[PDB]
Amino acid sequence: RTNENDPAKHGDQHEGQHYNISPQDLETVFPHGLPPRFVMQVKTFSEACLMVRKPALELLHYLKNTSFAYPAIRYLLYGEKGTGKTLSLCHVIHFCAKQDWLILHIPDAHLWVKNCRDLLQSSYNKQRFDQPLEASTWLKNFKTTNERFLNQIKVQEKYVWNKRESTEKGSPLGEVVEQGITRVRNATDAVGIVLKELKRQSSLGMFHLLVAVDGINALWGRTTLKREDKSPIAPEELALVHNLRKMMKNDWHGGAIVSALSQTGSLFKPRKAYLPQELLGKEGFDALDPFIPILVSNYNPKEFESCIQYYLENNWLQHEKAPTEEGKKELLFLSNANPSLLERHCAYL
Amino acid sequence: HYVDWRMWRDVKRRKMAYEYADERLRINSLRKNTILPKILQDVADEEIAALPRDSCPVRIRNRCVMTSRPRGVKRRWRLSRIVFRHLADHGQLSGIQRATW
Amino acid sequence: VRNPRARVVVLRVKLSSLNLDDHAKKKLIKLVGERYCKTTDVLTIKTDRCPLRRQNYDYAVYLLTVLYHESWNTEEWEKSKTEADMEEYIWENSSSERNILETLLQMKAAEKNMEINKEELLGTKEIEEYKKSVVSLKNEEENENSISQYKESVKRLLNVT
Amino acid sequence: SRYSPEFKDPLIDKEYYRKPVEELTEEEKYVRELKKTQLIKAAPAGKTSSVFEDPVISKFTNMMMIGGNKVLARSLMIQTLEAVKRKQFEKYHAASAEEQATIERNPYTIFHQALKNCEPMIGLVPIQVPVPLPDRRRRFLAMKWMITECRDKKHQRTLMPEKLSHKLLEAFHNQGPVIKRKHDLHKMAEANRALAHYRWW
Amino acid sequence: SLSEYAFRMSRLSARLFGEVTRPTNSKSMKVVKLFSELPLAKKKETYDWYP
Amino acid sequence: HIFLEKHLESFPKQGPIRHFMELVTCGLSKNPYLSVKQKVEHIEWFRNYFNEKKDILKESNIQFN
RNA sequence: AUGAGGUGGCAAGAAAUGGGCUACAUUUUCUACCCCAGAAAAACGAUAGCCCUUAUGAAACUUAAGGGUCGAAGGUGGAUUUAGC
Ligand SMILES: Nc1ncnc2c1ncn2[C@@H]1O[C@H](COP(=O)(O)OP(=O)(O)OP(=O)(O)O)[C@@H](O)[C@H]1O
Ligand SMILES: Nc1nc2c(ncn2[C@@H]2O[C@H](COP(=O)(O)OP(=O)(O)O)[C@@H](O)[C@H]2O)c(=O)[nH]1
Ligand SMILES: [K+]
Ligand SMILES: [Mg+2]
Ligand SMILES: [Mg+2]
Ligand SMILES: [Mg+2]
Ligand SMILES: [Mg+2]
Ligand SMILES: [Mg+2]
Ligand SMILES: [Mg+2]
Repeated sequence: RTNENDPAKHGDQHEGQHYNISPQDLETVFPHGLPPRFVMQVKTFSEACLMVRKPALELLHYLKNTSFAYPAIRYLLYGEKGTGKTLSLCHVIHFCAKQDWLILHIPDAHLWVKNCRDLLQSSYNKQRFDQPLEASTWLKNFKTTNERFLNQIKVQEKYVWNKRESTEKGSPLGEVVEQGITRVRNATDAVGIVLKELKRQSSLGMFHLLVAVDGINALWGRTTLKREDKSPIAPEELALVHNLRKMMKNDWHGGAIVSALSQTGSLFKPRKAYLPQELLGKEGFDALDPFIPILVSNYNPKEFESCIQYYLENNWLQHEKAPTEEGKKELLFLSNANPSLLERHCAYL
Repeated sequence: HYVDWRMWRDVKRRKMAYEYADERLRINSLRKNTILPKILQDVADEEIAALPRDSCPVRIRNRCVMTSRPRGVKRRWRLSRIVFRHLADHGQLSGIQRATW
Repeated sequence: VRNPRARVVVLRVKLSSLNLDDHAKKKLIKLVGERYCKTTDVLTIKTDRCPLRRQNYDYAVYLLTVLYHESWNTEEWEKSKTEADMEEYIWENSSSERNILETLLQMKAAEKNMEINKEELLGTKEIEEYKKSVVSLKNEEENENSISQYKESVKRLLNVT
Repeated sequence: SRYSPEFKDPLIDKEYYRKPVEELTEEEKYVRELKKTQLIKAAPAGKTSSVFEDPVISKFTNMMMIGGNKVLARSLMIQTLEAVKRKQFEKYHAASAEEQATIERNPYTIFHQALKNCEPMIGLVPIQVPVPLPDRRRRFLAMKWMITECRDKKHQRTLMPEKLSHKLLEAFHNQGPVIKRKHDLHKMAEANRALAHYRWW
Repeated sequence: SLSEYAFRMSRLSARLFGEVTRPTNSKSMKVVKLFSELPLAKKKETYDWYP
Repeated sequence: HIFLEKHLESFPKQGPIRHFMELVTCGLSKNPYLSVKQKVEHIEWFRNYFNEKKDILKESNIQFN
């Protein structure tokens, strides 16, 4: 594994080499958004080693060479199912967190467009619907992630939560975050206000802002939610989706936008869809256009060997014949170097 | 000299239906639409009812042409299963053969 | 000797074999619908309406004649073409063009060297490459080959390498 | 069976073929020569030459299968193995250095030892009479007892991977309703001991 | 739903091919098939069933 | 065989009767079995029926002729 | 007329019984996909009941399909018994 655990200093020489993430960093940075299987692996091994891969290295280099004066650049982690797109986004997130950016991290947009039972028409705007449970759940993890930067932000308007309760210009954004977290009915409006304030303050220069959205295609893919009349609800009618589209719009600077495509959890998209237009539809492609796609593919031989060595070091591959080169080749064939399939295979060996 | 009175009745029904099909089609076209006035559709309904009973196509029964069997009649040959089996087994129907697969 | 299936006629013609411009070809394609196979660029008209073979053949020829003449003819409502009404994507006056224009304007505003113009910005070879890549993605086969070109063009335009 | 009786079952074992000619006996040489003239049934889609092929686990998966849902049966088996391994790793880490020596972590070893502990020695057959059990019947009874115990309704809303992993660990430690059932069979056999003479074989 | 361009093009195509031009419901569309097909009785299989 | 609407000279150029006769003519034109004389006979029958029922048409406010 | 024709009419369930279907769920249910996902989970469970619409038909409470409404019985079932190499 790498002796260089710094997210910013590790470079091409560390390709296919591991990279540790301390439990304190995990608690402070990833209350959400880690793949469930990787979370389970972390809990099992008491470690959070991520392999330094070429896509993550390239995206890190782009972010380092960015110029905050220009409007926020949109990068799109892209590729096949279970190739490490989400973990590459997590790597970039950890890098920026250690670089002291405000990380507006959406762990999975797909969760916001299905299964919601608390869906209600938004009081602030009857045209749109609110998702109080999801809003509060995201807000809690967002506060946990970026509490230190939260106090510094000065809100620029007066936001009324009722005819009697409001938050005033010059107040910390922590006030709005706490209001949304506590008063569940106002969580969606709090999330919208937070997105607005972060987007504008990044341009003002108050702080560097990294928007990091997984499953970005959900912002334009059809939703499975229904009205009271059993009628389908378009994605924009959700307040969270509307505000996140506004955030994705590149009409701001002082930050960068990184989105990761994900067929998993997507609605009305075939399994073998991994191209950007195919996953995003034409609407989403034009919305995110222009953007820089970053491909993530199956492990190269060195990455495969490094991952196998990590598993052997942890003794995860308890199978007697797993260490043998025959077992190594069997795993390589069965997973075809796909990290997700290889992890699932090694899960029961 | 049809096989039985039932076959004779079915023949009468087929003749009557062929005779009145055009009139039935015309009158039923008015009823089976949502354009013309409901009063016109109702008068058309009473007229189609007024047409003779045997003219109704639903009253045509597909009986075997050789034994007047009211059921088990293969449409392609218009023969009850018994008569069709007789002829096919004796080999008097082209192509048909005992199936084995 | 009668057989109802004998009255069916099929007229096949390659649209490219006719004297048709782009507009007339597209209008004819949209008028005829699934009767035209794009893979072979073949319009096939099946006539079974008339009782007789000669009648069906003459009707098929008449259908071809009227379709051709009306495709060449242009209707007033044609002007009201929704951007999605086109079988092909046109970069000009497109969301991609608007977005890249606004992005370049914002970039130069941030640079504070606002000595630019829309046509000046969009005439650069970089914009030509970006337009080519966008058209490739929207109209040609989507693949890693096209995605690489799009990525390179967008990188050069955004000034990140 | 579409196979004629002449067809012989396939032998999938790389070592058997890589064995040098010198080590072969005359009987083995004759068998190898004969097999060159015999027809061989197409290898079933179940078993392969993968070093990670465990026939015991494959048979357990087949037994757990319902209505030909082999994919779901395999998924349940792999989930159970993963759960067993994860529980073992958690116990290993939570345990002291001494107990870490004792704490096993190989799910295959755990599964095999659990089924072996659940194998019953003496059965009962109507003739009821205590009787010896052949090895195949012992193994099948162990597997079926495990699967039935996991399928018992007494467990509410708990998923099969978790249920089976818990029962497998209990059996590996010589506890649980499966071992209780084996003990009950042994006790009934002891109680009917006196009737052992009724058996004519 | 459909762009007016597509709507007008479809109606013009219907006019060209002799199809129904005016909008119509499924119930009333039955007349088109009723008059396109022969009546069940008028079919030879139906009225000449018996020799 | 196809352009049968030229026979609908007597019927109103608009209204429920015109729409229904448009449907009937489309069906007859699509019909490949009936002869031209039989199609014209169907149209004539509808004409006669509506002429006979003109009283109901006037009562229902559907202009005829 | 024990023949022929026409109009109209039964066909329900005190009760039992054979077969089949649907279930009693977590190896389940809903959704996406059609097999690397997210939710449900005291809900599961009617193809049953009632109302409406539509298909066919001259005629639909009679038939079928759909929609709405309802969320019922039941919680793997005794002896015994069926089929399967
Ligand atoms: N760079 C990496 N370092 C470590 N593990 C990785 C890496 N990339 C993938 N993995 C492994 O694969 C899984 C992560 O894959 P990930 O969740 O990113 O999939 P994805 O392909 O981006 O998209 P999806 O699976 O949602 O289609 C984990 O099990 C992890 O162990
Ligand atoms: N309740 C409430 N929500 C607000 C307020 N200001 C902003 N928001 C949130 O942000 C949204 C308004 O965003 P804005 O940029 O004004 O544009 P809009 O969404 O098109 O109106 C609202 O729908 C809320 O989600 C406010 O004063 N009260
Ligand atoms: K039963
Ligand atoms: Mg992923
Ligand atoms: Mg009948
Ligand atoms: Mg009598
Ligand atoms: Mg029902
Ligand atoms: Mg009706
Ligand atoms: Mg229910």
